[PDB]
Amino acid sequence: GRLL
Amino acid sequence: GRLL
Amino acid sequence: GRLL
Amino acid sequence: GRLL
Amino acid sequence: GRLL
Amino acid sequence: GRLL
Amino acid sequence: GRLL
Amino acid sequence: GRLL
Amino acid sequence: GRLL
Amino acid sequence: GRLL
Amino acid sequence: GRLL
Amino acid sequence: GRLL
Amino acid sequence: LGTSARPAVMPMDAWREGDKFVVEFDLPGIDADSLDIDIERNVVTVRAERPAVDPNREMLASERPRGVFSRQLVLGENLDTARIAASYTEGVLKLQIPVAEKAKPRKISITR
Amino acid sequence: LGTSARPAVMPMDAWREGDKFVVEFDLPGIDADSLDIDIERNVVTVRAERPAVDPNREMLASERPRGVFSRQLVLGENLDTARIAASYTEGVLKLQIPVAEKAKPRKISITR
Amino acid sequence: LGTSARPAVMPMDAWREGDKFVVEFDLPGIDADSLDIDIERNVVTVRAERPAVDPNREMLASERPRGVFSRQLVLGENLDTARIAASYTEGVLKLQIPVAEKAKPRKISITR
Amino acid sequence: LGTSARPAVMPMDAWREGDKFVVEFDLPGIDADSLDIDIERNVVTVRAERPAVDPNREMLASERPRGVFSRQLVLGENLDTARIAASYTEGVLKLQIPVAEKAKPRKISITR
Amino acid sequence: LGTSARPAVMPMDAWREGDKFVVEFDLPGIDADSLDIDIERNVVTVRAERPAVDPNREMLASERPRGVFSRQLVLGENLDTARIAASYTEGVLKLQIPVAEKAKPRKISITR
Amino acid sequence: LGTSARPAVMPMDAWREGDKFVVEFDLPGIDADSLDIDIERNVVTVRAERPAVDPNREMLASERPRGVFSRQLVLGENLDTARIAASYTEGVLKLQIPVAEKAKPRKISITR
Amino acid sequence: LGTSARPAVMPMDAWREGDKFVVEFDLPGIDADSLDIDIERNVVTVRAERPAVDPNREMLASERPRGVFSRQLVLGENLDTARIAASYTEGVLKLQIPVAEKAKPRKISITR
Amino acid sequence: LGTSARPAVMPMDAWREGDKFVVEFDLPGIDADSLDIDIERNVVTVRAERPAVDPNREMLASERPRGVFSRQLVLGENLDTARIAASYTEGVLKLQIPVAEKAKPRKISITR
Amino acid sequence: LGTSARPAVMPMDAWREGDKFVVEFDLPGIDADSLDIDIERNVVTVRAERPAVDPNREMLASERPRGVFSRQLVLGENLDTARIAASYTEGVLKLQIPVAEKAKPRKISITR
Amino acid sequence: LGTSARPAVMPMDAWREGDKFVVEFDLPGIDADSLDIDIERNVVTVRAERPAVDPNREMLASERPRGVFSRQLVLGENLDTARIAASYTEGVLKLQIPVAEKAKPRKISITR
Amino acid sequence: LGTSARPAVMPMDAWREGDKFVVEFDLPGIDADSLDIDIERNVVTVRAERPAVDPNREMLASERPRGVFSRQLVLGENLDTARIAASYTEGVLKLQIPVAEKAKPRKISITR
Amino acid sequence: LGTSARPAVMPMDAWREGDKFVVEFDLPGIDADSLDIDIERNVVTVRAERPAVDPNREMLASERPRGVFSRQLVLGENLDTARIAASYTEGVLKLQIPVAEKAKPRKISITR
Ligand code: PRO
Ligand code: PRO
Ligand code: PRO
Ligand code: PRO
Ligand code: PRO
Ligand code: PRO
Ligand code: PRO
Ligand code: PRO
Ligand code: PRO
Ligand code: PRO
Ligand code: PRO
Ligand code: PRO
Ligand SMILES: [Cl-]
Ligand SMILES: [Cl-]
Ligand SMILES: [Cl-]
Ligand SMILES: [Cl-]
Ligand SMILES: [Cl-]
Ligand SMILES: [Cl-]
Ligand SMILES: [Cl-]
Ligand SMILES: [Cl-]
Ligand SMILES: [Cl-]
Ligand SMILES: [Cl-]
Ligand SMILES: [Cl-]
Ligand SMILES: [Cl-]
Ligand SMILES: [Cl-]
Ligand SMILES: [Cl-]
Ligand SMILES: [Cl-]
Ligand SMILES: [Cl-]
Ligand SMILES: [Cl-]
Ligand SMILES: [Cl-]
Ligand SMILES: [Cl-]
Ligand SMILES: [Cl-]
Ligand SMILES: [Cl-]
Ligand SMILES: [Cl-]
Ligand SMILES: [Cl-]
Ligand SMILES: [Cl-]
Ligand code: NA
Ligand code: NA
Ligand code: NA
Ligand code: NA
Ligand code: NA
Ligand code: NA
Ligand code: NA
Ligand code: NA
Ligand code: NA
Ligand code: NA
Ligand code: NA
Ligand code: NA
Repeated sequence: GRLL
Repeated sequence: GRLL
Repeated sequence: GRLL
Repeated sequence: GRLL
Repeated sequence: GRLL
Repeated sequence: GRLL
Repeated sequence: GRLL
Repeated sequence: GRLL
Repeated sequence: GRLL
Repeated sequence: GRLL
Repeated sequence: GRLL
Repeated sequence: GRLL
Repeated sequence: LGTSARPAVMPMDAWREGDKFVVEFDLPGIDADSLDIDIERNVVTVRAERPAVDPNREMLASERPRGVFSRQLVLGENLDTARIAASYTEGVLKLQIPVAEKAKPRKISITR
Repeated sequence: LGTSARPAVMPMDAWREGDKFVVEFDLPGIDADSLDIDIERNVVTVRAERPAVDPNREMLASERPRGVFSRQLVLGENLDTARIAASYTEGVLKLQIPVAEKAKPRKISITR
Repeated sequence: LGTSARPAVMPMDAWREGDKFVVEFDLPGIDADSLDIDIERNVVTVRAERPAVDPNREMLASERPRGVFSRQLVLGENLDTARIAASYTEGVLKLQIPVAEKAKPRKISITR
Repeated sequence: LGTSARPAVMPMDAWREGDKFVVEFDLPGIDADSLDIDIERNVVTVRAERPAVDPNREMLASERPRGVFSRQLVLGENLDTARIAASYTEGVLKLQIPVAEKAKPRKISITR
Repeated sequence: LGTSARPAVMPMDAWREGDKFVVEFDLPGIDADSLDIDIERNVVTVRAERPAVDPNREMLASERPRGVFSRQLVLGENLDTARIAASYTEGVLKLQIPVAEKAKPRKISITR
Repeated sequence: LGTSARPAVMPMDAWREGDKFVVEFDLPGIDADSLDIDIERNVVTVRAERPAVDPNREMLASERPRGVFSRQLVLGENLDTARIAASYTEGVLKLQIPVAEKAKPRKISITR
Repeated sequence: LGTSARPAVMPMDAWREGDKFVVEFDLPGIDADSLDIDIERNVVTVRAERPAVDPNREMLASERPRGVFSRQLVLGENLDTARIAASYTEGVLKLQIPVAEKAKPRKISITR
Repeated sequence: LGTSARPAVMPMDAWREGDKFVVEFDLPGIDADSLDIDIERNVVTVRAERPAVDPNREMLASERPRGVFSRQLVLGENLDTARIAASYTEGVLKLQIPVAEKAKPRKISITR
Repeated sequence: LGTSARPAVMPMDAWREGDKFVVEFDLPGIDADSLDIDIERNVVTVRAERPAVDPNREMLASERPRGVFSRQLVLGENLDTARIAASYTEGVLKLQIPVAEKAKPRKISITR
Repeated sequence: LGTSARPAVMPMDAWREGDKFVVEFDLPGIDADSLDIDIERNVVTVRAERPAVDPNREMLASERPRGVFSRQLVLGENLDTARIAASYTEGVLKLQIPVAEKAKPRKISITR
Repeated sequence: LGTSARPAVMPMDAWREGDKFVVEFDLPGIDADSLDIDIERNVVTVRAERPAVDPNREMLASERPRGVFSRQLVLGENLDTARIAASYTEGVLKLQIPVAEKAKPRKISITR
Repeated sequence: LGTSARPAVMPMDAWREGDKFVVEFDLPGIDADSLDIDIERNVVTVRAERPAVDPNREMLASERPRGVFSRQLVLGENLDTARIAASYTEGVLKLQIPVAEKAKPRKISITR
């Protein structure tokens, strides 16, 4: 779960 | 309908 | 004379 | 104990 | 009517 | 037309 | 003595 | 050249 | 070398 | 009575 | 260990 | 010349 | 512009003058038709409207607050709100509420 | 997080709809078990709690307000608080309080 | 300096202790002669004055707030304000108001 | 309180009404004795004073601005300041200055 | 009111739950007709509109944000955006995006 | 949007170039039809309007200032305002006012 | 002055015009030699420089921003960045990027 | 809450009373067990702690500052810190430090 | 440092002393060579420069404002600017301008 | 303390050094065990943790930021993220990413 | 106005000039009678007073700071405070304190 | 950039560890040549310089503070400053000063  |  |  |  |  |  |  |  |  |  |  |  | 839901507020002076409580509001340039004073058990509500400028009028300056003005005062039990007197002169709304002291009032003492 | 002593506040819309006064609160993601509506002589207090995140859960974002929510409304004398109706749907708490006008009400006149 | 019209405020803790509601104010260095507790139907008003420094006294530091202190509490209907107890010790004004629950109180249910 | 050296300012509306330039100030509760209108070659200065409250009067609220009010307007060459008309009603000071257009005025053209 | 060009933003919680990435938005009182979820190669955009109040309705309070809501999330390469699942309940929009780990991923070592 | 009564302002550079005084304004995307340069005895007023976006056009970004732009310059007595030259290129309004020195000017000496 | 590492930003309008996405920047008084448009897979970067004033020039006013201007836009996958068209007129940089919709696009449905 | 590393500060009055220097701190509701006065060559440090509320106690108001209080005074060479006298009454900590003037002190003259 | 285009300002006192108008500026540590007083039809401009510190000098403190100081006063028509007297002592620039009242001046009356 | 959901940020310098892009972070007093560098298609994420102080340790000063540090860089298409080199020395994390220019790159021309 | 307990501060430059430490204060328009320089073991205190304006004088501008000015400097052990020299000219108070280096001073080495 | 006269400050942790007082500074990327530790009777001064970037180097990001860093600590009489130990590792400057308690120290008692 990667997010900027 | 009165309110403070 | 009282008041909030 | 109620208070505004 | 001019004014600064 | 999409843009961030 | 007037001044703005 | 003067100006306020 | 590009970067946002 | 002096103090900083 | 004292310090201001 | 030292000073705090 | 001030609205019902976000009214503009107007400044108030309040003081006791012997047996009367007096309130004054700066409300310049108000049409009496707008002024409404609502009194509740112990709450005074002052509402006024000063109309917006004609949308077709180009103002060079337009600093004066317009729209809905409103202020609510919560008054003490000793104020005979029913006998309120209100006047509007020189752009000032003045309210006079008689003070009606209760018999043999409580005085709270503080222990040490 | 909001606490009893420093509650988080939730936004409110309020309006009169004919013979009823309506209040709506944005209270998304609230467990009904938490919702409490206390009515006082003329005061409505709304309190809700939305639990804090599991301390062992690593959030990547945690912007939503949590903890204790509370708002108090001071209602006018004309509101029949005893007959309040409350519903919670789509994350909105809606209150409906009947308006009960008194007989032959006061209209304050302003002198010039 | 705080005045009647713009009083200084003093910090307050408030909590319910079983059948009593307790309020505490930090009011250090107050002369008991100044302390006044006014109770209204359901409103407690605390007022104190701490005198200004002698104008002829050159202070090297003068951070402590002076003049008129005032705080008003709006209490719920269940508080027997008439039986208030007040004490002042270690610069703390403590108020104890008995809680007097009404018979068979309302519990508002929320529909879904 | 506003002073000569740091006057309080009062809000202003300004607009052109055909052949007249109009300025209005909110100046409620002003004694005409205080109002002074000074006109300079092309500068209008409005000054008013609203007295401070009796130092011996304990106000419960004192929000209304007091002391010296002043505003200076720099008017264009086309304003016949000498023919200014001033009136004060409903707490509003209204100024009417005739506009006196010069003959065959300049129109600046912009090159590309 | 929030617009397309200056949207209102809504609060978000985000966390990884094993093999799924979860995002939740507080969006109370939204008509499903408005909700739009746009997914781009690796960008999720959430857009909702909550209509403005009838201009003819006099609100006594109008604190709830209205108009266009929008939030854009830039997702990592490991998120299978194509398999997004979205639900709206209790005024909360919940998104579930499966996490699709790549084979034998890079681990960057740091020299001293 | 900027209005007559609250105009948007545009940035200005000003400098003396030998016998000419030069002023430049950033006014990009202005229709020449809007540009107006008014010169008063010794006052230059620059006014421009850049129209608002079609209300029916959904902008994704709308950062550029729109509406009425205005700036007034108070020029010294030595500026021959009557001979002003104005040009608009690359979105820059440039004004050139000849400097017309008076004969045998005053030089104020300071005593010690 | 704006630098590479801390650029000055310039205002932008953006909108979709049928099958084209349009971006406009206020960039008055820019030398075309400075303008650089870099396009990345889906990122448009606009960079301009407006030179600093001759250090030996005494400005009477110097409000216009100078130095490096830069803005980066992150474009959606549907924008055919390769076919960008750019023009600079009246101090406005206008970009036109064709929109290239994908076949049979996803429409995310929301469960209740 | 104030900590050792980020203490809460308490207000102080300081003045010279003939041959004594006096300092007073507002420290209401402090347990004497906490009060610590450390004196250094010429530095007085006052430290107090007022305990945090029982975590299990639901406060309705909790405005009073709690935790570690600390203030350090740098005293002049003429203060006989060794003979400090300290008292705590009505929530006020009062310090009395004798002033011990040196023999035939320096008076700096200023040249013109 | 203050520049021509963004001068440092210096504080001013101004008052009328019978038939003279007096202005004083705090301008400590100024070289008379820098002081320039320019008088325009009715405008007084004061300009001074206090040089920057030698770039090669390591200051331990450098709080004093340096560079270009400037202040412009717009004087009323009654000031005989031509007869200005200026002196600089104890770091104060004092200006004395005679007041030259016009014959039979206008007094504007206000209608009710 | 910085958390995953609200990380502390650390300052960064970035520059191109011929055929390499270099990034440096101030990350003093970090245990290498914490440092994690995640590289995504074109995104570099730097994460570090500096542990909180022993809760039982009384700090006299505790200004240094602690907890989770994180920074994400969005890199251009020309950066060969796969060949990143990272080193940590003197409390500085330095990243070196080779720049891999594409063949015959686009140069956007601007029309007039 | 600045007081003993809340003095106005005056700007200071400080630098070492070979074997002397120099301090300069901007103190324009000060009567020498007010200037007081107190030197303590290693502390220099500068105090000045500039009188308030005659209460009966109507100022048109009153920007200059008045009342008590004070600044305290904590000097290093190497300063021979006893040999201080002070002068006041052009509204600047200049202090010259000889530097008296100790024999064979410590140089702290840093390990790696 | 930080200068001698306006240094950049660096964060500090301080604590007592049994018989030693410890101070740590975040000073990443500092050349040991710059570090200077000056100890005065009871004052520790830490000074470091981190050089500015080559003016000819175009930085894409330049967030890290540069120039002169300085912090002064005023230590208590019990610190044996002469025996200070200093080390610099992982970009952290650590100081260890032995604590040297005096014989039979004063304990100030507080009267009631
Ligand atoms: O305690 C009491 O009963 C008194 C009576 C007046 C108010 N206090
Ligand atoms: O003065 C009165 O008596 C009227 C009656 C209604 C309200 N005002
Ligand atoms: O609706 C009712 O009647 C119940 C009775 C207690 C409060 N609610
Ligand atoms: O340039 C000119 O002469 C014209 C005449 C009116 C104003 N402009
Ligand atoms: O440097 C390498 O090749 C290893 C492989 C996994 C990531 N790092
Ligand atoms: O005082 C004077 O008369 C000179 C003449 C030029 C300006 N000053
Ligand atoms: O769930 C689906 O498959 C549909 C297809 C278009 C987008 N949503
Ligand atoms: O200069 C001196 O010696 C005198 C003695 C007292 C202080 N000043
Ligand atoms: O109206 C008038 O004519 C008078 C004359 C002096 C000023 N006002
Ligand atoms: O328009 C073109 O085709 C040229 C080719 C390189 C970039 N611009
Ligand atoms: O450690 C030492 O002894 C040396 C002597 C001068 C200062 N440092
Ligand atoms: O008053 C005294 O003498 C005791 C001795 C130790 C400190 N206090
Ligand atoms: Cl508005
Ligand atoms: Cl009009
Ligand atoms: Cl929090
Ligand atoms: Cl987790
Ligand atoms: Cl005050
Ligand atoms: Cl005294
Ligand atoms: Cl005041
Ligand atoms: Cl009174
Ligand atoms: Cl709005
Ligand atoms: Cl309605
Ligand atoms: Cl707007
Ligand atoms: Cl559209
Ligand atoms: Cl700058
Ligand atoms: Cl020049
Ligand atoms: Cl806290
Ligand atoms: Cl409890
Ligand atoms: Cl500067
Ligand atoms: Cl030097
Ligand atoms: Cl924290
Ligand atoms: Cl410890
Ligand atoms: Cl003051
Ligand atoms: Cl006078
Ligand atoms: Cl800088
Ligand atoms: Cl470079
Ligand atoms: Na308007
Ligand atoms: Na959390
Ligand atoms: Na005082
Ligand atoms: Na008053
Ligand atoms: Na509305
Ligand atoms: Na718009
Ligand atoms: Na410049
Ligand atoms: Na608490
Ligand atoms: Na300097
Ligand atoms: Na801590
Ligand atoms: Na005054
Ligand atoms: Na730089």
